[PDB]
Parts: sequence; structure tokens; C-alpha cells
Amino acid sequence: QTQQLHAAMADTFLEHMCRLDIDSPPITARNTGIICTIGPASRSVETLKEMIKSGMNVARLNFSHGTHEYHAETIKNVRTATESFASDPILYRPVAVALDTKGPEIRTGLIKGSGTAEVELKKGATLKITLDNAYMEKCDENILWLDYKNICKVVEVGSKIYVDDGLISLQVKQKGADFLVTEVENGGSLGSKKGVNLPGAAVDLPAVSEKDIQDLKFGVEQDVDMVFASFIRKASDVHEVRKVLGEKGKNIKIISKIENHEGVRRFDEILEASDGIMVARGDLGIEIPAEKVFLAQKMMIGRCNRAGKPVICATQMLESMIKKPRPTRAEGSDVANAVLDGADCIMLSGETAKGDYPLEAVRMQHLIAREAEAAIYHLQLFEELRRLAPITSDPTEATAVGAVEASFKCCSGAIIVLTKSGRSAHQVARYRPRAPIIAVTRNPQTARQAHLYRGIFPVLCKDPVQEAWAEDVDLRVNFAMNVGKARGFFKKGDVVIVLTGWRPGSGFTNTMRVVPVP
Amino acid sequence: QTQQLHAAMADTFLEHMCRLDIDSPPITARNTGIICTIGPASRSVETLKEMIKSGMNVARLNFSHGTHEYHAETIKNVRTATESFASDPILYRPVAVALDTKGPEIRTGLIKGSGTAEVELKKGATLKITLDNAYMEKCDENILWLDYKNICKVVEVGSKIYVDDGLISLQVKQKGADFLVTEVENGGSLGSKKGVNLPGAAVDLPAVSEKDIQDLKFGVEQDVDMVFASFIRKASDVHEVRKVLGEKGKNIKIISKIENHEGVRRFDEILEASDGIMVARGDLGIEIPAEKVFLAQKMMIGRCNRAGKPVICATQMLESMIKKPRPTRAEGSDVANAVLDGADCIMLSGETAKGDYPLEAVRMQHLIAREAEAAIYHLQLFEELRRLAPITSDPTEATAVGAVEASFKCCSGAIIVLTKSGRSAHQVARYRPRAPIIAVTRNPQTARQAHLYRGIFPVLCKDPVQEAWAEDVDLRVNFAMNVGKARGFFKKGDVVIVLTGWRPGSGFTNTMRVVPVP
Amino acid sequence: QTQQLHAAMADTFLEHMCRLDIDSPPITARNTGIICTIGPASRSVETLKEMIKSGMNVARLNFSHGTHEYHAETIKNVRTATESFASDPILYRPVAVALDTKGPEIRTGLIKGSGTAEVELKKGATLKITLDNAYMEKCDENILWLDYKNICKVVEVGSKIYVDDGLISLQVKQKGADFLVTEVENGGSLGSKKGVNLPGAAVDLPAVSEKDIQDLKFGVEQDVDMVFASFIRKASDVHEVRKVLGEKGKNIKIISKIENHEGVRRFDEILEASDGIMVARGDLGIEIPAEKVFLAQKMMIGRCNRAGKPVICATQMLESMIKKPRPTRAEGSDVANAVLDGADCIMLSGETAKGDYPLEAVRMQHLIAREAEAAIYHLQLFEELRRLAPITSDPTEATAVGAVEASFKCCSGAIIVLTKSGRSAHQVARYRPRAPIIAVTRNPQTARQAHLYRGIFPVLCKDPVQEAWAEDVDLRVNFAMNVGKARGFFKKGDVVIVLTGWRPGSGFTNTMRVVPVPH
Ligand SMILES: O=P(O)(O)OC[C@H]1O[C@](O)(COP(=O)(O)O)[C@@H](O)[C@@H]1O
Ligand SMILES: O=P(O)(O)OC[C@H]1O[C@](O)(COP(=O)(O)O)[C@@H](O)[C@@H]1O
Ligand SMILES: O=P(O)(O)OC[C@H]1O[C@](O)(COP(=O)(O)O)[C@@H](O)[C@@H]1O
Ligand SMILES: [K+]
Ligand SMILES: [K+]
Repeated sequence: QTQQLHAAMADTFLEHMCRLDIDSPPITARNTGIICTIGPASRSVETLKEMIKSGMNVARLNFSHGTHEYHAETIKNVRTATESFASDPILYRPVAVALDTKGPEIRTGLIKGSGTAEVELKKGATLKITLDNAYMEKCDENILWLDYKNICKVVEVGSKIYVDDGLISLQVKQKGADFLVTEVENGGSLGSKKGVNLPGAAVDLPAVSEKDIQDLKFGVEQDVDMVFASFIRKASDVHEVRKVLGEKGKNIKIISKIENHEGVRRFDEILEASDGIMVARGDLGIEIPAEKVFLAQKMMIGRCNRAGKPVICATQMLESMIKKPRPTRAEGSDVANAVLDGADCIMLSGETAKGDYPLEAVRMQHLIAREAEAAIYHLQLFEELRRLAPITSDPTEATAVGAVEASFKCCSGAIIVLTKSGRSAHQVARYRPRAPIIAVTRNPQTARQAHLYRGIFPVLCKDPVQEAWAEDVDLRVNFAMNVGKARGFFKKGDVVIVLTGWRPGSGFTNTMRVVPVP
Repeated sequence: QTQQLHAAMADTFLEHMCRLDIDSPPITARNTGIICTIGPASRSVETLKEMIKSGMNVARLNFSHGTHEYHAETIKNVRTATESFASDPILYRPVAVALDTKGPEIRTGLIKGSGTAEVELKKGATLKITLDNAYMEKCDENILWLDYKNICKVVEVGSKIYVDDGLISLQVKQKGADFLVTEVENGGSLGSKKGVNLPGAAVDLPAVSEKDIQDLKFGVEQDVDMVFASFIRKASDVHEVRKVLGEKGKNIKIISKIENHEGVRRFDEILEASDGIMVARGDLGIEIPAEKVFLAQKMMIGRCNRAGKPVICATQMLESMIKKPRPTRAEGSDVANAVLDGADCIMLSGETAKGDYPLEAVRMQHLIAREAEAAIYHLQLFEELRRLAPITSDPTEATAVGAVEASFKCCSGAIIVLTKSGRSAHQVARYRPRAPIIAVTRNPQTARQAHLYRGIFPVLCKDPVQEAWAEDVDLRVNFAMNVGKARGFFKKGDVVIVLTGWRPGSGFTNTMRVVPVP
Repeated sequence: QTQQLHAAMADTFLEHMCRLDIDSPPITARNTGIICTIGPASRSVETLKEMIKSGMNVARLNFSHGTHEYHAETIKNVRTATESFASDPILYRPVAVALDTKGPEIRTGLIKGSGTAEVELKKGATLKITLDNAYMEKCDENILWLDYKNICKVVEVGSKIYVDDGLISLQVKQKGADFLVTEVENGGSLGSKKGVNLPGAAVDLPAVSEKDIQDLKFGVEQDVDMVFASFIRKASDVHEVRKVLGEKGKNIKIISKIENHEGVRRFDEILEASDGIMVARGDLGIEIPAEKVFLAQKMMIGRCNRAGKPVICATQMLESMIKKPRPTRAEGSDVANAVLDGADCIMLSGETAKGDYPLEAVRMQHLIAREAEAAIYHLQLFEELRRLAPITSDPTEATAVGAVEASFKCCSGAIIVLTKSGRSAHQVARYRPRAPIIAVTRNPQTARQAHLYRGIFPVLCKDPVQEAWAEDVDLRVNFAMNVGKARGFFKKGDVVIVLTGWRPGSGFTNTMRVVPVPH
């Protein structure tokens, strides 16, 4: 048997686990989007073509470093590689471009006037934090300057301060006007201009920094598809990002990065305002105990799935592959479990941006994701999603859930969906069918953004609009059939589900057909 | 709220995930046993005392390397460290000793008559494998000798052969009398006496090597608690191990290591014959595609949970901690997911045997395990375990399940179980209660072996047997109460479940009491 | 297989239904209490002995008719019959006595001065209702007097008024000071002193009538175990009954009869104030549309199961057996579905009080109940009861649920429970085990009242208290063992669950043992 179908039929989750079968091969289609950070290892046109062939769906640009010029050139290269495949629309894969903001930061000053010097902090010693700029280049083991002018307003006696990616830990023992007397908990080497984290604080840094405002404007100019917004703490932060993107950027998707205690606790209001979520495990695991990160990951993925909004699992998923051609067993497991949890997309950072084996890391995420998709317990998942969802008068919703149900009953090879804005295909994806969703659109931005949703394989129709609308619809259905055949999703005579609407604009999807592949 | 109790009450798994709460702190008790491989980083008496304080429950000795003398000294050191705490019976923690066999291997010959010389294998080139001993010390890029005399009987044209840690890959193109012509698929530097793996082969090497027989004899002499038996492919392999251990070794637990396709496929018969299972992910992931490992892991943990037999998750769980003081996000996730899967125990190999941060690795497994134990969806798990279990006439079974039910109903701080052999405590653990199981025994081997089962906290009663049996029972109940109080499991006036029998001797557990903590 | 155990194991309710097996015989024990109304057909000592042997657990006296002398003699007869079995305590079955009140009523006056004369009401005709006592003996087809002085305050234009057990129906067209002009909807022969119902009205008649006060006093004097209180509309009505019973009657259980729209709507507050509930389908189906009665029945049984309070299904269960030796197929089905619903007790009224086949009716309820009990889907029911239940600090609750779980795991022949007040056994019954609950008590009133809960077989221990408490406990457990053996619930070597506490006195049940039945 294939596709873990024996497991699929189990009446209990435990039996489902007992039936997982290494000799049950997956289907060809892989539903989980792969987001790859582009950097020195992966930025040439030549490598990018291979990244695409290996499974990259979204190119992430990390604006923490690099100039506008550098990023503009990366994006140019991504598009060159992407479009090199455009001559065969059956085989072309859309590739989205995501801008990931630097975001607000807290930084220390210079040790001893140097950028490279360091000092030793001993566990239990005193360290005074000063805001007084006289000390901004005279940091030492006694006096630490940092740039967050309001720090005193947001911490209390007992508060912790983490320095240099959580390497050093301090506890506030006394608060002054413009200073904090701290005791070192975890000591270590303190260097220059290090990152500061304030675990449990309501930090009042602006939603977007001066640099972020410039970067977001540049993302609009560059026609990016989505923004990963750093350090989102509250709904109003999302609103600020949306306002910066403005009218011109109104169709760019905002993915809030949840990376501290506040963001986790205010998650509901953040999700409601956002187009989707990134579980930003790197910073999140600096801010909160590392042993608690899996809780926040499963919380966020569950609530995103409940809301029907895309969620990304990010950071260190295949970390060892920076240096090695094969992942660890914990890494394999992490990727599989993220898909099992419900993540729409999984991400690579240093693995693709700077490591020695970027192609292998992409291919590995592809292999794991496809195995894990088969191992989902759809029988329980679909039951729960359908119960948790509202009853509505919305005809498109009723059509989508009916298509998903039909797809399980006939084990279809695909659900084909015509969509202008993406929405009809998003509505199908939210019910987590096993079958891949082939979303046919003429809208290039729809095609790129659809990668955010589990299961959506976007295909970009380039044909002229036919004079007879019924023929225009049939043309697009036929395109999807050719795509699925060419990509090995299904073959002639297999059964597939087709979703269309009753007239041309958006919002009329209402027709479900069960048809043999011609 | 605490212990993820809000999530505990969700009526769906999805809602359960949505309710996981980083602000809901776990209980003190940590139920998942921690097994640590001992080596140069962890073998001193001083480090071993800290390994115990940090949470080590089982010392694993890897007989792949080291003489009898070396291993005898490790065991002596573990006992010295363990017994250094014996003077306070309230606080003493039993520590088990596990012998992990080398097991059968397939090895290549010498490159240029040298041990250190190497040759380059080009992808797509020919490589002939010979059994002809004339070439046993003349391996080169054209002719590779190996020591598996039956290899021709167990591979076909099309078969793969892996060399080193799956570094090199070969595909069989022709079979001859004494030889195999292969094509190199994955090339690389081939050195001397490297490990060979035969994916998908029924390999007919002995269940136990000549050296393994010697090592098992030594394990009996050294009073080890359990054997982790390598490369178990079939029930008869387990029977061989059991026969070697013989009458003298009849109470030593046999944990079969599942590490190839055959072991996975023959899993049921192997489980039935074994005392427990190790998911040996390292070798498993060389033999089978790495992307399929999580399937085999969940299959094995599920089936072990269904059978009520201990299962260990092993290998690369916190791999990066060999070199770093903190784990990656994928590693944190791996540990959490292993416990969520149902693993009785989790394991450390190079992280404790040879790494720079053995204590931190133990502490991290402790932290994660405890968080993940709270995050289990006991509502569904208990329902499934109860349904999957038989109706029996066995009174002790009915008592155990009644105790677990009662423990959920009153949120008890513990299930206290008097047990000679461990069996009554095992029967409770198989229903996966939230509350820790304090298993009071006078039998030191029982106490050590109990670490194999999720949730059992073994405590070794040292007081003489009291003249009146009722007083003797009460004394042990009181001891358990004092252990729980001293370890912070519960406090005066909390409620606990107490299991005893109606007369002395094993097999009469039949009495369940709900008692306030005095 | 037996006891519908193959169906018991189904993974879905649909499959459970598909597995029900006419060739799978039930166990001996029957868990659903049978309440039998005693009347001319069933009041002799001799018949009462056979009613007990046939399965009667509760004798109901209907105070709608009969003098105190008549009812006292019935009660004396029930005790004589019940005590005739007392000389073997192993075999003695407690029998409860229930007083069912007449309750407040609305009655019309006399037609044409006569008690026997009648008049014809034609659909669509006018009929004026008067409260003016000048007309109390001059009811005719134009003027109907009735005795409910506040009727005008509680009905509106559009209100329906039902007369003579809902035979006739009237619709209020105009309201005056002391009158109502109505139109006849359903016509028919109107006689004298007929019962009036006010569907949908908040009727403000007293909780207890003048006759009820007398009857309750008599119930206390006669040591009855429970009162079925008529026409309960609101919690304050229950409180009034409780207050009337007072100190002397404080241990008499009050079972509220739900018999109108208001009682159904205010059900929650009524349940909370009551010891249990009767789904009084007869009057309920006069007050509300007949086609809606199964809704109110299942609502009340489900909510009583959720609260852990006894519920009785009553009225016309085996009606045709008043005249015939066998029931209809609808009646067989009604009894089985009541037990499947979750009813603690089922009831017989004219079937036992006045019909030609009282013993056959009791026997048939016994047979059907025992078949239906096996056909319950305990797998889902136990899961739901456990989930709907709180997490509790109460150790007795933890013990009860642990015992019920253990009882399913080993298919035990019984759960034996020592109880003074009944409560420990009640706590087990509320989780609906398959196995019978043998409740051992020295308290005779506990023993009789225990019949209200599904599954409890009360046994009355008559042995002296032993000097050593341990021995005293053991003696009672042994008694239970002997009872179960003699009644064919289980045999030597079977396994049974035993519940005890850690010291004497109520409230300390905390000990669950799994024990082989001794030789
Ligand atoms: O997902 P969206 O944006 O609502 O688009 C779906 C729409 O696409 C259609 O199938 C075809 O519309 P067009 O021909 O305008 O592309 C409609 O019938 C339907 O309403
Ligand atoms: O006094 P002992 O011989 O330790 O017995 C104490 C209780 O422990 C139990 O032996 C449990 O031991 P097992 O788990 O080995 O069956 C009961 O049978 C007995 O009543
Ligand atoms: O010997 P006694 O006083 O009848 O008590 C025996 C057992 O019965 C119980 O009283 C139960 O009675 P209740 O069900 O009324 O609580 C226990 O508390 C007690 O240990
Ligand atoms: K960034
Ligand atoms: K970040």
C-alpha cells in the first residue's frame, strides 16, 4: 500500500502511529512550501536555477544585513533564474520573494573604545547598566552602556537582561533614573555592540525602525510578495507595518514574526491583524526558555490552522547541513514534526544563505515534507477542522469543504481550482486535504503568494482570455490537467476534483465536479 | 494554571495544541528516563556524581570500544558515584547499568596494504567487490575486498551497497560466482576497514558475534541490569541473546536495537520476544532513507506503548551539544516530540560520552522531557490505551487501570505502588498516568530496572521487614510519602493513590486507596 | 457471546446497533428499578408477595383517590408481603413505599345541576368561562364555571384552555374581570367536574393543595420512603414540599413530577432543588403536544444522568396490558428505549393498580429492562459521563470512578459497596457500570431508597455490629458475596469489586479491592 493509506484508516491515533510504514512510498506531490534564505551560497543565477529544481518556493531576503543594491541584485538573480523556466508554462514553477525586516534592536556600546576587545563577566559580580552616552565607547566589566533610552521604564527589580544572543544573563537589583545595578547570573566574554533581550518585558521600541521604514518602501518598489515583520508584540505593530506599506503595498502579505513573550501572549490579536505567522524559533528561544519553544510552536501552528492563516516554522531545522551533506536524526525529526503539527511552510536560513550544501538542504526538506504529509492523521484532523469551523451562508466555503470531503471519498489525485485572488484555493487548503491543490490563475502575484498555503501548487496561465467564457474556463481546467500529468501527480483515467464558479469575477466559486483525468 | 491543565481539558487535539501555554509551569517530577553513554567526558567519579544530580537514570556502556578492564572500571565508577548518595534513603536515586553490544559487522579490507591510505571513488565508475582473500590487503579504486562470505547470496543486480557511514553508495550491475560488479553512485574517499551496510538485505551474519558472547558473559559477572542487543533482525536473534545470558542472566532485561530494514519489517516478532526496544536511529538512518526514520520511530514507539513494553529513543537528540553549551531548535523539538510520541526513555551518546558539555546535555533532556510530559493529550491517550488493552481476568490489571482512572479524577500528586518484581508498577505505567509512580521495592535490581518505564520513580526501601505484615506495608507506604514530600512531588494534604496487595509475595496487588498526604 | 458483549466492543454507535444480537442472552441481574402503582388488582398480601417475586421494587400509592384508611391498609399489606421474606436475609429484597400526591387541580362545575348530565360543544361555538359562583352548578353549552379564581390573570387572548384530560379545547377570544369568552376548537361531550389544563400558562395555584397537606402528614406518620410531588412548576414549589415535610420528614426523598410547560422550562432549578424527577408523561402529554413528549423525556433523563439524580419514566409504558396478557410492539419498544435513554426507574400505573394482568406487566418490564441494559453502549456512555464530570478533590468520587473503570476491565460480577446513607453506592451508580451494585447497609431506609438508582441492588444486613471494626466490615462484604451467589449474579472464583472506607461513619469510602468470589 502507498501514501501511508493503511495508517490513514486506523480508528485511533495510537493505531495510526503503529501502522506508519517505511515501505509505503509517498505520492509525487509535496504540499509544504519551502522558504530559502538567499545569501553568498545561493545567490548566483546558476545556483538559483538548481534551488528551484530542488524545491525552493520562496526566496527570503534577510534585511538584517546587506545594502539595497545588494538585495536588488539578489532579487534580479532570483527572477532571472525563475523566468528561465517560463518558456514552458506546463513546467514553470512560480517563486515568491519575501523581505524579512531587521526590526528594532537593543545594542550595547564599545568595550574599551575597541570593536574587537572583550571583557570577562564573572557569575555573581556587579555590573551597572548606564544610558549616559559619555560611556557609549567605555564599556567594561563594571559599566555597560546600551542604546535603549527607555529600558528603565520597562524592567523592575528582579527582571532579567540577556546580552549577546542570551550568552550572558543579568538580574536587576536596583533601578535608578538612567541606570540599573545588576548581578551577573551567567557570565562569559562580553564584546562590543551585542544584542540585548528583555525576557518578559513589554518593550516599547517602535513597531518599525527608521531602517525598516526605508526597507519596506524598497520592498514595495521591488514588487516583493510578502514581508516577514520582526519582533511583532501586539496588533498595533502589524497595523504600523500595514500603514508603511500603504495603498501601493496593500496586496503584500504581512507575516508577523513571533519572537518574544509579549508576542506569544498577545498572539490572538496579532494573528487577527496579520496575513500569517512565522514561528521565529531563533530569537524566540533566546527570549523564552529553550525547553518551552515547542509549546509556543505547536500553540501557534494550531491557532493558525484554526484560523485558516499560513504559518511558517523557521530556524535551525537542518542546521548541521551548513557544514555537512546529510542532516542529524533530530533535524530529520524536526522537519517531519513541523509538517505533522500543521506548518504551511518550513524554512532554511544559514543552510541555504551561507552553508556548504544549500541544494542538499532544500532536497532534504522536500524529501521529509513529502513523507510527513502522508503520515498526517487526516481522519481526525479533517473531523476537527470541520467541527471547529463556523456554519456560514458563504457558498464558496460550502463548495470548498464539499470538494475536500469528495477528495477523501474518491482518493483523488488533485483538487483543481480556478482562482483570481487565490482565495478559493486558500479555502480548500484550510481543510487540509491529502490531494494536492492545483490553483490555476492568470494573476502572477496570486501564483507567488499561494506558496504560503499547505497543499497549493500554483500554476500561472499565460493564454489570452478566450472570447467564450465557458471555453476560457475549460482551457484553464485543461491546463491544470496537463500540469498534473507532466509533474506525475496523476495520469489519464485517475479521478480529480475540479472547482469553478458560475460567472467571471472573484467570489463566485460554487461548482464542484468529479471527473476522470483525460 | 499549571501543568498545561487548560490544554488537558480540550475536547479536540487541535484545541489541545491551541491551548499549549508557555506560562503554564510543569510539575517537579520528570517521568521520562534519561540514558547516558559513558566515555572519557563522563567516566570520572566526580562527573558521574553530577550526571546523577543532573538526571541520569541509566549508564550505558558501549562495548563497540574498550576492553573488559576499561568497562569494569566504568561500572565500578558508576557504582561508587551512585552509592555515594546511599546514606539518605529518602534521597538516594537508583542508577541502572546497561551493556550495549558491538554486534555483527561487515568490514572492507586494507587500501594499499596500509591502514591510513585512501583512494578516490568517482561517481559513475566501476568498482568490483571480491571475496577473494588475495585482495584482502590490496583494496583500491578498482577492487574492493570485504569479509562477508555470503554477500552474493543476499544481494541482486539493482541492489545497493553502502560503505563507511553510508558515505559511499554502490549499485550492483552484475553478479558473478565470487564477485559483484558495481557502479559508484555516491563517490568519496574510501579508506581501510570501513563499515558496510546492505539496505533491504536479509543479512545472515550470526545473531551474536564471538566477542558478543564474551561480553554478555562479562555483563552477567558484572551484574548489569539490561543488555541493548545490536542489529536485531528477527525473533531468533533475541532468543540467541537470551540463551547466552542463560539461567544466571535470566532477570537481565533484553532491549532489542532496531537498526535495519529487516528489524523494522520483523518488528512484531522481535517485540514479542524482547523486554523492550531501542529505536537505534543512527544505524537505522544509514540503512533506510533518513527522511523515513521518523516513520520507523513513531511506528515502534506506538507499538511498544500498545504492548506495554519499554521503548528508548536514541542518537543525535542533542548532537550539537557535543561542541556547544545549548542545543539547536531542531534538537529541542526532537526531544519534546520523542516524549510526546510515547518514548519511555531518551538517550545521549557522544553528547555524554565524549562531548564538552555532558552535564548540560543531561540537564536539557530533563528540562524538555518534563515540559513535554505536561503537553501530552492524556484525555485521548488514556481512552485509546484503555480501548486497545484486553478485558482480562487478571485482578492486578483491573487494579492498575482503576488506580490510573482515580489518579486523573482527583489530580493526585502520585501513584504509590509496593512491588517486589516491578510488575505492578509496570502495569500502572502502561496506562500513562500524569501523576508520577513511586514504586517502593526492597529489591535493588527491581529499583534499577524500573527506570525503563515512563513515570516510574523507583525508591529502594532499606528498613528490615517488620514482624507484622500490615505494619511492614504501612512502613513502605510512609517511605513513599516521605520521598514524594522531599522531592517536591506533593505536599501535606494533597491526595495520592496507593496500590498494595492482600498478602505478601508477588502477584497479589489488588487494593487501591485514595489517601491524603500526611 | 452473552450480554451483547460483541456490540459492546463496536467502535461506533452505528456498528453497535448493527451488532445487537437476539441470540446473545443477558445476565441475571436487572438494574432498572420497577415502580408499581398498587390498587384493587394488586393490594392483597398474596398478590403483593407475587409482585415482589416478579420484580416490583417500589410500591406507589396514588393519593388522587382512596381514604387514609384504605392507603394505610395497602401500606400494611406491602410490609406484610415484604417482611414475609425477611427470615432469610440472603434472599430478602427491600421494597420502598412512595406517596404520589393528588396535587393542585382546576375543575369545572356541574352541568345542569346534575353530576351525570352532559352537553355537546360544537367546534367554532362560543363558550363563556365564568368565575361567578352563582353558575357553579349551572354549567351548560353557553356558560362554564371553574374553580380557579385567578385564571384571568394567567391567560391572554389567544391562550388555549383544555378541558377533561384535553378532550375539549377552547381558545380565549376576550378577557373580562371575572370571565373569558372562548371559541371551541375541539368539541365533544362536556360533563361535570372535569379537569382543566392551561398549556403554556405560569399557573399560580399553591405548590401543595389542602388535601396534599393532610396526605403529606399521613406519609410522615406512615414512614414512607419518598414523595412524588405533583405539578411541580418551579424550585420554590419543591422548597414548599420540603418545608411541609419539615424536620420529621427530612429524610423522605422528594421526586418532582414534571407535567407542564412551566416545569419543563424551569427544569434546571427544579432538579437542583429535588432528590429526583418523574417524567410524568400522562399529564405532560395533555399539556404539551403529544409529538413533543419524547423530547422532554430525553432532555430530562439526560440532565438527570448529568446531575447524578434519579429519574423515573412513567405512564402508559405497557398500557394495553390493563386488558391483555401481552404488550404491543410500541410498548415493548417504549420500555427498552426508556432504559436506553438512561431512566433509573420505570413505572406501571393502571397496569398494576387495576388491570387484569398485574403480575404479567411487572414480569414484562423486568424482561425488557434486562435486555435493554445489556444493549446500552457503555463504551460511549462511560466516556461521556467521565468527561462531563468534574476533577474533584473528593476522594470518595475518585474511588467510585476507579471502581467502575476496574469493573469494566475485568467484567466483574458485581461492585459491592458498604454504605450507611447510600451515597457511596449512588456515586458508583452515576457512572453507569454494567455490573450490578450490591449496596450493603444496616440502614433500612437507605436500603429502600437505593432502589431509585440504576444498578443498585440494596441488601439489608441484620447481623449485630462486631466488636472489631475490621471483622464487622469483612462480615458485610461476605454477606454481599453470599447474596450475589444466591441470586445467580456470580459464582465462586469470579472477580468482584469491593468498596469500603478507612474508618467507620459516612464519608470515608476510599478503598477499592478486586477480589475473587470465595468458596
Ligand atoms: O478565488 P477567487 O479570487 O474568488 O476567484 C475564483 C473565480 O474564478 C472563476 O472560476 C473564473 O473567473 P475568471 O474567468 O474571471 O478568472 C470564477 O467563476 C470564480 O468566481
Ligand atoms: O510484603 P511483600 O512481599 O513486599 O508484598 C507487598 C505487596 O507487593 C506486591 O508484591 C506486588 O509485587 P509484584 O509487583 O512483584 O507483584 C503484592 O502482591 C503484595 O501484597
Ligand atoms: O462501619 P460503618 O460505620 O457502617 O462504615 C463502613 C464504611 O461505610 C462508609 O460509611 C460509607 O458510608 P456512606 O456511603 O454513607 O459515606 C464508609 O465511610 C465506611 O468506612
Ligand atoms: K531579519
Ligand atoms: K529573528
